Amino acid sequence: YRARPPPRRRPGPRWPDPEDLLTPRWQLGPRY
Amino acid sequence: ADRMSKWTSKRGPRSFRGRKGRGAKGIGFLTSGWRFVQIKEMVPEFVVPDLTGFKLKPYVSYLAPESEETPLTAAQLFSEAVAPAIEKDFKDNLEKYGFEPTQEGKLFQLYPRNFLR
Amino acid sequence: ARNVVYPLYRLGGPQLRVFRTNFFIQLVRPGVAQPEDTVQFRIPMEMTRVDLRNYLEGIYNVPVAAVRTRVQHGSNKRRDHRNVRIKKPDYKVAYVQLAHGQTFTFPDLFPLYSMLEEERQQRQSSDPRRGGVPSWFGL
Amino acid sequence: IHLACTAGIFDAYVPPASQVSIRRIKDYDANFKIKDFPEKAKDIFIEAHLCLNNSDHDRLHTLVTEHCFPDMTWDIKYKTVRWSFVESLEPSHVVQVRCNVYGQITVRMHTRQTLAIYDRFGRLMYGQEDVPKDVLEYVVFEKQLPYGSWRMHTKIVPPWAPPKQPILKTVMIPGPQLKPEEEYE
Amino acid sequence: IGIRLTLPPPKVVDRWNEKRAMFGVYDNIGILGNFEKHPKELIRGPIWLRGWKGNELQRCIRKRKMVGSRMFADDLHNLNKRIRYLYKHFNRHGKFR
Amino acid sequence: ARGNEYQPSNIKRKNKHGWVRRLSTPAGVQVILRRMLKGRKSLSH
Amino acid sequence: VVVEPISDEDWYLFCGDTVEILEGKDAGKQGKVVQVIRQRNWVVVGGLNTHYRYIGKTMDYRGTMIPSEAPLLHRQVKLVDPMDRKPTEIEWRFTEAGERVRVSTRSGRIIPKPETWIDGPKDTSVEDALERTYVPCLKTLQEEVMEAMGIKETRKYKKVYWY
Amino acid sequence: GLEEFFDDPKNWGQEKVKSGAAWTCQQLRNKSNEDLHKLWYVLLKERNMLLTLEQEAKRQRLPMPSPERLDKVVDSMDALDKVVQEREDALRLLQTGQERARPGAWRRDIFGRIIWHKFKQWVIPWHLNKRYNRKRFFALPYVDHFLRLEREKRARIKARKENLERKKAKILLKKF
RNA sequence: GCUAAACCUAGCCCCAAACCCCCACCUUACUACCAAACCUUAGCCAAACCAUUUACAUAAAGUAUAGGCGAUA
Repeated sequence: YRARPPPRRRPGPRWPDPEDLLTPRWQLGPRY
Repeated sequence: ADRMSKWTSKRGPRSFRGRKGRGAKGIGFLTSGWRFVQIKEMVPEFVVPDLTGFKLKPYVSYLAPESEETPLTAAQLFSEAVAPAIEKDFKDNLEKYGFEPTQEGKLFQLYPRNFLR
Repeated sequence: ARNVVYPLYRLGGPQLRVFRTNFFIQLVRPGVAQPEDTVQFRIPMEMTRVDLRNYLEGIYNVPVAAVRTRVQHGSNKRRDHRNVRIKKPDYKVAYVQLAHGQTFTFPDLFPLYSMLEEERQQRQSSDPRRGGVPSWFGL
Repeated sequence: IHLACTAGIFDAYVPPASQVSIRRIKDYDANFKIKDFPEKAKDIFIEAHLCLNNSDHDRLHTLVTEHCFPDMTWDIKYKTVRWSFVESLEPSHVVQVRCNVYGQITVRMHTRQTLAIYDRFGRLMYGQEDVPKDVLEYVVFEKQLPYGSWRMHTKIVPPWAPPKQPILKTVMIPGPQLKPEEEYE
Repeated sequence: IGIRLTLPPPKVVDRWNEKRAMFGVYDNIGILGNFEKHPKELIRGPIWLRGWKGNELQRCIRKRKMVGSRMFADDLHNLNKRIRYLYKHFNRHGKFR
Repeated sequence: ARGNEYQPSNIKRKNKHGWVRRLSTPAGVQVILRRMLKGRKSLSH
Repeated sequence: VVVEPISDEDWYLFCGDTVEILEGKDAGKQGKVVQVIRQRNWVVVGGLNTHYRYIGKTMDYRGTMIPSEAPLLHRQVKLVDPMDRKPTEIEWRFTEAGERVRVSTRSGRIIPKPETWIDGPKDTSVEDALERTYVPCLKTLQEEVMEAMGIKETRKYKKVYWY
Repeated sequence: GLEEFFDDPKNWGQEKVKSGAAWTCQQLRNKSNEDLHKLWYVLLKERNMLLTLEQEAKRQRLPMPSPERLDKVVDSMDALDKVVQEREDALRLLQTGQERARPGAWRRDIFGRIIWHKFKQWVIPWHLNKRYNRKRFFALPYVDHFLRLEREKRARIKARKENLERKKAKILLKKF
């Protein structure tokens, strides 16, 4: 029983595409 | 009080019982003095064939070859009907092949549907 | 036809025609004896005296003299185990008096278990002389 | 319903030249000798009747036929049966051989046996407990002509044999009874 | 009568299943993983209490202000009613005050 | 002995609680909408 | 009632197959399947798995007894090789003869799949139920029957306001 | 005359009649149109005979001789409609494009539901009818709330069934 | 000894994830066919009455601030 691969931070910058209406407002301005 | 039961001609006071017919169709109108006038043009006069010499019968023989369902898709009908005609005539306007730009003229319109069944 | 929308009529139109009829007619032995000229039909509830007269005259070639129709109320007091009223359909019964003095009467239609029979006839039922003993033992 | 049996008997031999039946029967199995039938017949008879004392319900199902199980079991139900075979004088033997299509054989036995059947309260009602009485019997075995077991189909009573044993119980037989108007005339 | 007469079928518990043979693997992803992660962000479940504990009132306030704009109407009315009641109770009822 | 409070009449049925009395004012459409929410089978007489 | 999910593709047994049982009553005996009931997975086998039942049972009357064939589950019973004489698992292996056919696992053997009348007074002859009397027509049924039977009509259909 | 309402007398009370094969949709598609009409009325005569026979048998309490015949012809009858209707469809498009013969539109009933209003035939134009314009075809705002509720209700139902579905499967995989 | 006891899937609760769904029917609904929608939320409940007043991610912080400077906000 090889345990599941260990959790990690997603390896790279998070660029949420601006189309979907769910992308929270704070994750779209210049501060982020 | 009988809320659930279907509401039909047999329930209300005399006015209701008179008014609400059933699925039976009308054939004419009500002229003054409660007289009825029936029109020969609203009676669905049947058409029937002459069954003389008819070789087809209600049941097909079990021995007949088994088949497969291929519904008459529009392009299939157009092919079978026109494709030889267009092929032959194109070597020398569309009303000459069967098209009908409008339908108001002929008695058996397709859309809206006028002929019954 | 039934369950179809009909072309409407305006003064001078063409004659309404049904080239492939939908109606289905059955006929029944009357419950109380009828005149010898009367035939009793059940016809669908979306049908009229004129329709039935033309229907018979056109399809069957039976000359009709008069038609009178009556709509029977099916009973709605017969409750399922849930206590739900269950209503069997209303129907329409048409009395059709034929013409030319003809006569009519509904004719009288309708004018693995061998083992059980054979084993019952040879069952060798209790012989009361035996008084209850198993007979079979030849000993 | 694939009955293991043969309804009735095609030709039940009358109690006091059949090689075509042998050819039509032994072919369907191709391994059998009629002279191997006497020993098997006596063995199946004695073991089945012993099982009748046992009341091993499944074993009786396997040994006897459908037309033979229930009639025996119902009577034997709720009453002990102390059957017992003892030394025999006459070897049994085939009487004949008979051929959808299931075959029949018959066997003649002359045995020495004992019965003792007791009421459900333990009281004797038939037979004597230990008297070894001689018996003569005609028994038909049916053969399901795949893996047809050679079961005991039935026993047949001959009309020229002495009647049954007496019964230790007293019995009435009400015959002509009265009616509310019809007199005993 | 408050007792049964037949023993239930004996449940088979596989003590060496998958989800029992790993209960706690990566439950120390921080102290020996360079502190990249936190065990908070290993626990699946509701979005409003991934790593948070409070009493019923605080829990329902969090449910409201964090997912109370995607939740069906009748549920939302029940929730607002629940906040009103738990406010009244926690703030005006009890032995200690 | 009492209990004669209700002498039935269909005119009053269909002209006090009918489908074309609920749909005559908005509150009636509130009633019919409530009743087809709750899943009833008698939405209005 | 638990019946494991086995689809038609995953299922192998059919009505009329040579079937030998693995467990239960009458172990290791061969027979035929009169019916396969996929909805509840009943496998009736001739004379095998039989249980004897009383028919005609009243409070006193006993009637007869018959060996009703108790149906069998598909895992309890496998097919029979007509040559090797061994129940082998039916692993669906594609073959040139047939893409879907029962192929044995122990040996490369393909097991086949088990599965009259006369015209009456009111039945059509076959050669008259296939005549290609249809010529491709753009006219509907109504126009064609009216032209064929000579029905006449010239009054025009007046305009109507659909809505 | 009326004798066509009962089959040939030799079949009376027979308890079994050789029934042929119900027509098949393709087997009719192979046929012409006039023959199609004639065969339709033939089947009408048969269906009348069989329905009368069923009613009489039910009246006597004697068993229906061979009921399957009725079912067969009904299927044939249904098939026949399809065939001619197919040609109807295969003409509508090929001369008007419309996918439905009876004209209609999409509207919002007074309760907000999206409903397909099939049109009725009238002989005065719609704008001065008095019973048509009493029939609301718009949604006032107070309806909107209930729409939400309805949707939510449906969502719940969906969820439950979907949820329950997998549980069954899960329990099955815990047996094998 | 009767009456009774006794059971275990039908299904359901909370989450995640995913955006969701032929004919007749506003006239007396389920009946083929004729001259008008927008306007604060209310007061129970706390203040031991009641009259101003009184809730609809994390930390800053129950801090600035309001308040019969009070309950509370």
